[PDB]
Amino acid sequence: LHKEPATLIKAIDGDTVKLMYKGQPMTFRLLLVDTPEFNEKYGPEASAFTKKMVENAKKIEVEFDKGQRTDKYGRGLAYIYADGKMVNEALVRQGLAKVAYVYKGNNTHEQLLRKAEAQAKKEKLNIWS
Ligand SMILES: Cc1cn([C@H]2C[C@H](OP(=O)(O)O)[C@@H](COP(=O)(O)O)O2)c(=O)[nH]c1=O
Ligand SMILES: [Ca+2]
Repeated sequence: LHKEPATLIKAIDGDTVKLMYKGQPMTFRLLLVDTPEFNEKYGPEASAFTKKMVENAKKIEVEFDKGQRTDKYGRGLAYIYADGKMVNEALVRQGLAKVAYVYKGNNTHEQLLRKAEAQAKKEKLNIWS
């Protein structure tokens, strides 16, 4: 996989963020994770976490996987990085996302994220508390 440049437009929630990519505004849905909705428990925490990460980053990068790049809602599907650190993995490691939505064609970092989830779960973090 390869990392591509993008710029933050707006934080949205734990697992969606609005970026400018190849010069076009686009909502991105984070691959392989599921954060609680803002109205659910840990939803506010997940939004705050992703917000700080993308807002504090001097460099945002988008990394598509091998399958479809857009979902049925028009959202881009990618791994998102903030100064080199993967937001998707970071949310899981903190127990603010579950590994989820593992689809056949777009699963490259699956075992990486499950390792992070095992450690968050081991540590009883947030969702796992
Ligand atoms: C993460 C991801 C979600 N989706 C779709 C599946 C779900 O369909 P449904 O809307 O029919 O539930 C929806 C869940 O995303 P959200 O968790 O943002 O709601 O987005 C994909 O198709 N591919 C993906 O890689
Ligand atoms: Ca969600």
